[PDB]
This record gives sequence, structure tokens and C-alpha cells, in this order.
Amino acid sequence: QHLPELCPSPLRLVDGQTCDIVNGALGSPGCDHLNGAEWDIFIERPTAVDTCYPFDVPDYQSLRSILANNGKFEFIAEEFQWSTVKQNGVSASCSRANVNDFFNRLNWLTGKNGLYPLQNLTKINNGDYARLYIWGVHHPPNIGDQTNLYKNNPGRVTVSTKTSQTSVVPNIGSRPKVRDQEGRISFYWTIVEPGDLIVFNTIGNLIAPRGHYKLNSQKKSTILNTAVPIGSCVSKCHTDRGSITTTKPFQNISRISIGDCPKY
Amino acid sequence: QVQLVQSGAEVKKPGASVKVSCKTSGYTFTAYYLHWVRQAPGQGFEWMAWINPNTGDTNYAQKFQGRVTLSRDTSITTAYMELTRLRSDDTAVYYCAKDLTLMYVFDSGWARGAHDYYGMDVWGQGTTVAVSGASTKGPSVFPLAPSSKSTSGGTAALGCLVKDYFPEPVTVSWNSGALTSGVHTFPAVLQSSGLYSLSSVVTVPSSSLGTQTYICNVNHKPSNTKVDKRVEP
Amino acid sequence: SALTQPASVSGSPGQSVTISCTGTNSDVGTFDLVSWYQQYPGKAPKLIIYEGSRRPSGVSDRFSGSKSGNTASLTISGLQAEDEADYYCSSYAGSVVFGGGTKLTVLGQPKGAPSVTLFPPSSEELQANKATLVCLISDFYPGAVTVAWKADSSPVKAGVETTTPSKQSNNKYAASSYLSLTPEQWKSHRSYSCQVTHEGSTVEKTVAP
Ligand SMILES: *[C@@H]1O[C@H](CO[C@@H]2O[C@@H](C)[C@@H](O)[C@@H](O)[C@@H]2O)[C@@H](O[C@@H]2O[C@H](CO[C@@H]3O[C@@H](C)[C@@H](O)[C@@H](O)[C@@H]3O)[C@@H](O[C@@H]3O[C@H](CO)[C@@H](O)[C@H](O)[C@@H]3O)[C@H](O)[C@H]2NC(C)=O)[C@H](O)[C@H]1NC(C)=O
Repeated sequence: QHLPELCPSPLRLVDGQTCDIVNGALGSPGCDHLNGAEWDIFIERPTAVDTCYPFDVPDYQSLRSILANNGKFEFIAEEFQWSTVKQNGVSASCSRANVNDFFNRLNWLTGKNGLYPLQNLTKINNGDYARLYIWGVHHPPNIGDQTNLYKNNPGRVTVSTKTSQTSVVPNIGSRPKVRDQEGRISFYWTIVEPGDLIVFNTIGNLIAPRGHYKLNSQKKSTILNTAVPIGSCVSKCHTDRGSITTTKPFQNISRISIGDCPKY
Repeated sequence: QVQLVQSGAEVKKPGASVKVSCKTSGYTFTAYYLHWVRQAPGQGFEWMAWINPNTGDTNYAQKFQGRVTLSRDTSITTAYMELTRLRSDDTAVYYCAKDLTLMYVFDSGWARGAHDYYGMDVWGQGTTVAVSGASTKGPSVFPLAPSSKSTSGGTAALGCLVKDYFPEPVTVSWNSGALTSGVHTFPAVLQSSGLYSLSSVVTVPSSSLGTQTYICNVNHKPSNTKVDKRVEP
Repeated sequence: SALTQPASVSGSPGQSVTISCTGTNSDVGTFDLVSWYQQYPGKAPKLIIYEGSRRPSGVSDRFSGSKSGNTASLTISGLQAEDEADYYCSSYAGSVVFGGGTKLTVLGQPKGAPSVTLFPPSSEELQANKATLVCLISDFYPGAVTVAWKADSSPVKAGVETTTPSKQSNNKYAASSYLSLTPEQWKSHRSYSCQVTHEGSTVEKTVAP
């Protein structure tokens, strides 16, 4: 026996209205409501759709679970300074209130008139928390756009730390039409512990971040995909299709259980 | 190779309306702004308004808000600029110029945040617009005599006056083109009545006085007038 | 919104000429990134330097601009050959601001020789009572020529027209000044003079009825 309503009574629930937890951290037009909220269990609706620029996340499974298990959506505003470039590039596929907008937590760079010189900027972390930086690399659908946006045929993105380094040179190719845009973005992540530094260096094709996140690891936070909505009853246990409020330790309902719940 | 073609020169009576067309070539007409600027005789340039070829957005100056009005045509790149209720003050060479800033990339869907001015890198050849309150009419030609006292071997000059002609250019030739050496056509002088006046002179030998017949040929195509005048001592 | 420029710049060939640019309080001191232009007589202007110091594809290295506080300057260090033109300047002060313009003069010898020729009114003008006099100045190098009419040693200012000096085919200049009056004013006076003050030598032409 199970209830058809999710009840948060002691736990902390967040309704991901039109936003997957990954697009929620990027700052898509529909994901303004989620920003600035902690949670123990994030409900991810299967009706969540893409709204902004078409993109793809290598190792998407890791970034999804890491963002989930921390339970903190607070964003630290860190002022980056970019040299001899034009920032705040917007897109038409990413429409926010019918104004040509971009990711609320990201920054798109383009050359100004005649050049895109070598960028060299660092931010050493000495805080009492680990920092998560979310950045992307833009792939032009034509070689001609590669010189109009970034004034370089061999673009490059090299985001390094004290232990790792990831050098990516974008590949140019025509992708199928996704909201009238044949260009894709590859998003990567790099975690910086206290006493570690993060370096940014790009001769072209960078989706720069407007800051970083706060990381509280080894904390109880998880995610769940379901269509059942939230109710108003009292329970510490939630399953794949409802809440369970029984005392019998053996209940045959589901295998996905969160909390102090009776076994299979 | 980038070029800007502008509509021909026009003359309007005060209170009328003027429309000028600018047709771009060799560049994506919707990827840049478009400016309109005039330059008065002996004066500097004065900007009027800009237009967004991709959206049709416009922004005028206070001096021309309510009279000028821009328009854009996506096919064949012709922009326009209509000025209503023009007056005798607005006599200027109107230019059409492309701003250097790129604002859109249609394949990658990119757009610039706002607009900043850097420079107008391409200009149109210019449209000369004249606004005067007078009537079109042909010139009044009158001769001008040679020197009064002369000896053998010394040069003497005789001219040909042109007066009271409203539309701009006149073409003067001597002996239907046979007499070329010495011909110097002086530029006109705008009077306080509105009509111009110039003169064409030519140096000739003093021994040829009365021997060779000299006739100035003046042509005024606007009112279709052609006047030939012989000069005698 | 001033963006003031000098009225003229004079320089000898082979040396450098500097054309400065200043505005009002904080109007030009606005992240300058200024532009410049070069306009030949009777031609459309061209963009020579944008963003204050950068050149586009085509301009030789002789053209250059620099930042001097509130002033922005332009240096032409090459053997000036065909740099005689009107130089303008433009920035952004709410609505794109333009400078007055500075004309550069390539150096050349004066070789002054006006050779004024005054011509009496023709009989057909006197019939039509137009009564117009013709003075023709030519073959002088400098920029401006000053003219002043006087009849019977009395200065005449009512009914006089003067044109801008015009560059001839042999790089010299010329101009023509007119005088409109009535036949009853011409027959009564005994002489009509035309004085051209041209950096030292007055013309001596005078017509007698
Ligand atoms: C990128 O910048 C770093 C320096 O740091 C960044 O830029 C500074 C100007 C400043 O804004 C700072 O805030 C910012 O974080 C440059 O790194 C320097 O590298 C030099 C060595 O050669 C170059 O780098 C190495 C790693 C290789 O990539 C080579 O191919 C490069 O040519 C170092 O300079 C020397 O360091 C000695 C240390 O004992 C010192 O004694 C010497 O006097 C000399 O300075 C230096 O290690 C390093 N500088 C710093 C501050 O770390 C780097 O060159 C820039 N460019 C690139 C492409 O990375």
C-alpha cells in the first residue's frame, strides 16, 4: 500500500518545474525560480524540456549526481575580467521573455573588431569550501563563423589546475536543426579544493562562467525522477511513485526508497 | 570590394518631400547598422539617424524627429530615407554609411549585447540635394570685349558672361570645340537672388583681332536652352 | 558635444604634421576609441584610423594616432605627397559627434601673379539695364584672396559678390568677384576700381566708361 502524494513533512523537497537539475545550475530562462535553494531530495519531472542553446555534457552522469548530493544551489558571484574581448554574447535560440538572452550563470565571449588575444586569468581558492566551476566550449557549424566570432582558425580552451589539465580544440561541423541552431556546446567541470588553483586560458571558443558554486560534500542529498506531485501529509519515506507510511518492515512496492523505509 | 550606390541629385522647392535610396553590395546587408549623415557646403558632417536592417528598429535625432523617416528592404539591400517638410535651411550632401560593428551571426545565432560606435568604414558616393525657392530658367548670356590698348606680340583676353540661371551646371565651349588653348571657365557665384553667374575667358593673340571669329557656345540642359554669342571688338 | 579641431595645419614636406582634437569636460574623455577620416576635394571621405590608433587594410603606415589625456592627435610622418585634404574626426557623445575639419596644405612656392583683368559692362547689359562689372583673378598659389571695391575713391559694399578660390589645372588658384548696380550709377561716376590685397602687391586695374 502506497500513497499517491509526496509528503515532505520532515524532509526537504524542491519541485523542478521545467528544469532538470543540470539546466537549473546553468541558468536557463525557465530556471529562475530554483536558484538559491537548499534541498535534501530534488524532484525531477519527466516533462522537463530544453529551453536554451542546444548543448551536450560529457560525463553528464557525474555532474548530475554531484550537483544533487550537495543540496546547495547558492552561487558565489566572482567578478572575472576579460581582456580585449566583448562579453555577454546572447543567442536567439535562448529566448528569455522574448529578449535574446543567454545562460544566466554563463558568459559568451566574442572578438572585438580585429582580434581575440591570448586570455590569462586565475582565481586561487582559499575559502573553507570546495568550488565547482561550470564552463562550456562552443562548436561553430561552419569554418567561416570560426573567424567571425573568434578570429582564429585553431581555437583552443585550456582550463588547468594543480593536478589536472584539459586542452580542447573545437571541431567544426553541421549538426541537425535544434531550434534553428546547428551549433553545439560541450560543458566540462573542474573541482577545486581549498589550497588549489583554477586557471583559464583560451584563444577562442569559450563559454566563460560568471562564478562558482558552494560544495558541501558527504551530506545527505539525492535526486528522484517522478510524475507524482507533492501533497500535504506526514511521512519520512518517499518512493518512485509515492510515499509509504506503513509499519511493516516487509512491503513489496518498489526498489527505490529514500529514508528510514521498510525493505523489499 | 564594398560599394554604396545612392540615388541621383535632386532639386526640391521648399516645403516638399525628398526620398533617397542607398543600395549596398558585397556585404551582408543585415549584419551591420546603417547611418545617414549630411554635409553642408563648406561645413562639417552632421548625423541624422540609424536603422537596424535585421529588425527595422530606428532612432532619430531631436532636430529631425517628426520629419525624417527611415525604411529598409531586405531584398536587394536598398535602404531609404524620407524627409518631410524640408526647408531652405537643409541644403546638404546626404551620405549613407555602414557602421563597423557586426551585430548578428545568422548561422551561429549570435547577437551583440548593445551597440557601440567605432567608425563608419564605407560611405556612399553622395546625393547632392538643393532646396531653393525660385523658378527654373535658362541663362542670360552677354559678351566681354578684349583689351583696349595693345601692340604686336602681346596677348589679350576676351570673355563670355552667363547670368541668371537657376539649375546648377552649364557647359561652355568655344568655336564648337575648335578653340581649346586658353579656355578657362570660372566657377559660379551664388547671388542674393538665388541664381548663379559665371564667365568663361580665353587668351588669344592680338594680331587675330577681327581676323578670326570667336563665338561662345553656352548650353543649359535643365531648361533646354542653347545660346551662341559672337564677340566683336 | 563639441569635438573641436584646428581650422588649418601648415607643414613642410618630409616632416610630420600633428592635428589635435579636444572636446568639452568629460565629453571626449569617454574611453576614447576615436576614429578619423580623410576627404579629398569633391570626393567621399575614407576611414583612415578607427579605435584611435588602428588602421584598416589599405592605409600605409604613415598615418597614426595617439592618446594625450583629453586630446587625441594624428601624425602624418611620411613625405607628404597627396595628403592635401580635409581631415575630420568622430567620437560618441550620446549621438555620434563630428569634428569641424582641418585642411592640410602641401608646401609649394607662392609665385604670385594675379593678372587682374577688369571688363566694362557690355552694351547689351546696358540695354537691359543690368550694369554688371567683371573682375577676373587668376594664377596665384595661396589659399585666400581679399577683394574690396570702390568707385570714385568711395568704398562700395552694396551689390558685390565673391567666390571661393578655385584650384586650376597647374595647381594654382583663381577666383572672380562681381558687382551689380544700375546704369544711372555707372554713367555718373567717373572711375571704378577693384583692389585685391594679396599678401603685399595691390592690383592696379580700373575701368573708365
Ligand atoms: C599566463 O600567465 C602566467 C602568469 O600568471 C598570470 O599572468 C600574470 C601576468 C598575472 O596577471 C597573474 O595574476 C596571472 O595569474 C604565466 O606563467 C609564468 O610562466 C613563466 C614561465 O614561462 C611560461 O609559462 C610556462 C609554465 C610555460 O607555459 C612556458 O611556455 C611559458 O613561456 C614563469 O616566469 C618565471 O618564473 C620564475 C619562478 O621562479 C621567476 O623567478 C621568473 O622571474 C619568471 O617570472 C612563471 O612561473 C609564471 N608566472 C607566474 C606569475 O606564475 C604564463 O607564461 C602566461 N601564459 C601562458 C600561455 O600560460
